[PDB]
Amino acid sequence: KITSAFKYINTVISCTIFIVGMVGNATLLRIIYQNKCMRNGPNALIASLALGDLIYVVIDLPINVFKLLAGRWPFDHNDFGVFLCKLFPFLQKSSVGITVLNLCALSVDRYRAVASWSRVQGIGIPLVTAIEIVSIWILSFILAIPEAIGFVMVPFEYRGEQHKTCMLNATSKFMEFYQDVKDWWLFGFYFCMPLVCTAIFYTLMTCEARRQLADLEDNWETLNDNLKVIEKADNAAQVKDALTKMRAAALDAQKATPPDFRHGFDILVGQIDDALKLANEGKVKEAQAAAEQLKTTRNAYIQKYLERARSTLKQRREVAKTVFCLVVIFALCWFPLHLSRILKKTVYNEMDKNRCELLSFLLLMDYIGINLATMNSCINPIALYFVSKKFKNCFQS
Amino acid sequence: DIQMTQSPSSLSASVGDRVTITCRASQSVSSAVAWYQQKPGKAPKLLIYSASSLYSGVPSRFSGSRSGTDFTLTISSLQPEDFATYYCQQYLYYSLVTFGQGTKVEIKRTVAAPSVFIFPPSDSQLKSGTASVVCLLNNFYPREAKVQWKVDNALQSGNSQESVTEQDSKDSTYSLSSTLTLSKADYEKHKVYACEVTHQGLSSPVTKSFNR
Amino acid sequence: QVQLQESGGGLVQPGGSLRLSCAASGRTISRYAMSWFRQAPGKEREFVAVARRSGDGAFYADSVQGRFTVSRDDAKNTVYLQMNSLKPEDTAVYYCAIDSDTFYSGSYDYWGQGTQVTVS
Amino acid sequence: EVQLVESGGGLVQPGGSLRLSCAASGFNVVDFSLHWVRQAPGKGLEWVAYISSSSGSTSYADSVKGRFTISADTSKNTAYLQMNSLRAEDTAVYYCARWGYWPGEPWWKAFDYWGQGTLVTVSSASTKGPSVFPLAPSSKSTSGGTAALGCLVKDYFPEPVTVSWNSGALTSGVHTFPAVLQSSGLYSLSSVVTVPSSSLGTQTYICNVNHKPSNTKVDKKVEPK
Ligand SMILES: CCCNS(=O)(=O)Nc1ncnc(OCCOc2ncc(Br)cn2)c1-c1ccc(Br)cc1
Repeated sequence: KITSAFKYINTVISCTIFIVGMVGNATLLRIIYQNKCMRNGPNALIASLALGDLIYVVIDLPINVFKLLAGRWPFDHNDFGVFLCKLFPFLQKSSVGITVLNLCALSVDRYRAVASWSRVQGIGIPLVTAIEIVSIWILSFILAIPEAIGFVMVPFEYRGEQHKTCMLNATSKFMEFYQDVKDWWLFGFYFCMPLVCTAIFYTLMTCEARRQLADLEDNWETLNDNLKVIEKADNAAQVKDALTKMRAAALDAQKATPPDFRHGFDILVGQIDDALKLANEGKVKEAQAAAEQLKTTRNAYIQKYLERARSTLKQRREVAKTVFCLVVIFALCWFPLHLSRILKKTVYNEMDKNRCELLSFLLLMDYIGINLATMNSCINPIALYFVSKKFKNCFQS
Repeated sequence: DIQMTQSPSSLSASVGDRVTITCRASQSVSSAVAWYQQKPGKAPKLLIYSASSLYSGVPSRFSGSRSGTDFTLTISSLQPEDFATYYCQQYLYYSLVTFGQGTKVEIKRTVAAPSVFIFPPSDSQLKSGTASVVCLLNNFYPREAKVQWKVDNALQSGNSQESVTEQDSKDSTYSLSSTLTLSKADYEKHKVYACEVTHQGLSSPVTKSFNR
Repeated sequence: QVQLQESGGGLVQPGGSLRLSCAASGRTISRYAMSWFRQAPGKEREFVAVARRSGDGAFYADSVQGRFTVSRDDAKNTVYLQMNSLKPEDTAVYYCAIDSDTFYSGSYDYWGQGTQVTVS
Repeated sequence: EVQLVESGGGLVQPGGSLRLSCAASGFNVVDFSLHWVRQAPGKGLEWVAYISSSSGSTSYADSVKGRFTISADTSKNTAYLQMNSLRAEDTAVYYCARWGYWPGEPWWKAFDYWGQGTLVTVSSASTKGPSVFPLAPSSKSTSGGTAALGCLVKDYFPEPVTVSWNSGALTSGVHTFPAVLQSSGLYSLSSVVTVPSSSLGTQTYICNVNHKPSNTKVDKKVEPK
């Protein structure tokens, strides 16, 4: 038999999650725009996530706590209480829609972050990102529409008194059959699409980032090795072959160079051409001197280009790590309740002899599974503080 | 040194189809390849740069693509002006320039068997000092055909010359001529002459014969 | 010593669709080209269709162009001939043949047994 | 306008000498490099030699090394190719071409403008007129159907030879095959017609043969044996 002790536990953890999730989101929203060197594409989406959670925690928690302390909804005997029976599902599901769609947009943006890595960007929030977040907000709000309608306050009798209880009651055929498929709708929209999309896009990113670096290493290594071969050559044929390989390498490396370094590659090709001409004329030593002339240009321009490129791609990845860590934490938090509801609907059998005690267990786990989902609303700040490695200094400052 | 290969030697395609020609490089040249078109009795003119780049004035149907050391030229619509020979060239450096063998594009038709005629040598020919026997194949598609000479039921190799004709614009067909040249003793001591023809449209080889 | 056999045939109403498959064993058939021949009384071994090496093309005579279609399957070493919108004059015995030259000279040495098709 | 012209072609004996000139209008030759390309009769395209007059850098092909020399003249804006000690396989059509310099797009522009081309042929045979011979059919040669007549021209050494039927009257169903090179060194050619009636009604069928370099006019009469 369920006791009131678990009710007190629920109300105290609700009061705690309120405090934990309020100030953290508030301070993240303060930071995202207070510091000048902070605003960019993904950070605006993170701020949208935080605001979507903040609305929920600032509106819905202080009615849930009372509903648990008492046994009735607020304002049952007043007409205005009718309004505060349809906002509750609307906000609570709009928040989740916003979060899921924002995570998917982050995954797509992070994949585009390395698909034309040569191309450089500017500063501030891009033009497309603002309309993207507006579209996400409006689409989530619109998709959340079929939950507020039909949620009616139904009368009931207790102790010889007529009171109200808020529930979904049939009104029309479409929402009647919607009352029978919405459970599958939630599991297929808020849990199936985002995980698959993020996993699929994550793998494509991992593939691209890998090849590029391999191509860069191949070009640099073939340059160095052919220079080493020419250093101690003996005949014109080998010098010509090695210089041909070096010219092909220089052209292929320049093709991948974004628009200072292009001037360096043009000078490199010019010196290679001079060496090739001297070799073709029929001399060896002059070719050796011309090849030796390449060392200064190699040690002045190309090394710095290789350094920067590697370092930049390191940074690009860190951002992907924070995004997909958020995705995995969301999936972990939201899995248990959906599994519990699906299993209760499907595998539960009325004819089972031991169906009571099992249910006595099952309800209990569900009575925490819901709570787990709620905790997600306040897990975003802390996870950002131990992962981003840049929000750490922002919070400390 | 840097050899470069074209796979399809000849294409038979009609108006309104797409064609794809692949050129393969031996070494690993960069995107430095170029495509050229040549029509009979004229100098080449070029279409595609850097393995994907259109020239100024060339129609936008021609497209090029690169993948490693494989290069592809694609045409989406075959206008009648696009029946010529095409070449792929690499231009990595001035003294390393290599050309492909060439791909010829021709019109498509329906298979037709050749008609075979023979002509014995003339009196003036046999009084001049040398004799020639000619036999002729007419109005066949496709081009591939074979002709065999037989004298006294004995096969002969050499002394046979073959001439072919381009596609006739009226009907898109061919003609072929085989001439066999002999001295006076060679034509006089032997008795029986014949020429036989084999084509993809023929059930069995067709032979035509004459004596003296 | 190459053994070749083809299936299909019988009585088919006008306008119907028929498929005939010719298969063989004994050589590497994927490097050759195969042709179809049609024989009817009063006609001496007309030609119908031919399928060349993969990546080259297929050719047809004037009497069967459009209605028919020849296809190649080098994995199973088979050729397929699909015919539709038939006419009463089609009624004949069909033979499969495999050439002998890689330059498509046109020498025919191995000939099949043929299948009988009647319509109308 | 940008234009290239070539000159210096003709007939030479084996081991002879020749000098070809390539002139350019519309641009200076010091801003470009000049290349020569060769196409053998009925073969592919082949590279021969190139020159750059900004730095005076020249190079040749392995099969033509030691016998060909290339030079440029910036005063007259021209390029010159001198050939000595030629052999049989040196008969072809020669083309001039331009190529840009490295630092920028013009290098990627490859060969832009081609010349017209010059035909160079080497041989060890004199000039002589041809002989015309008949090709008559038999009475059993497709009786009641279609017959074929022919005239055969042999042993001539121009490049072109003109053949006409009935002084340009009959044209339909006539095709003449390209000339082929005999073993000795002269040329042979044939012409055939496919008229369906061999009756004495309209059987003039005169083969008119014109050989301009030897200024030879020949009329050939055919007759069904
Ligand atoms: C009549 C009750 C509502 N109708 S219900 O019973 O069908 N569903 C639920 N009932 C109770 N608590 C729920 O979630 C609690 C946590 O909510 C939340 N939202 C945003 C953020 Br950030 C963090 N935590 C859901 C629920 C189910 C599916 C989805 Br998707 C969203 C919410």
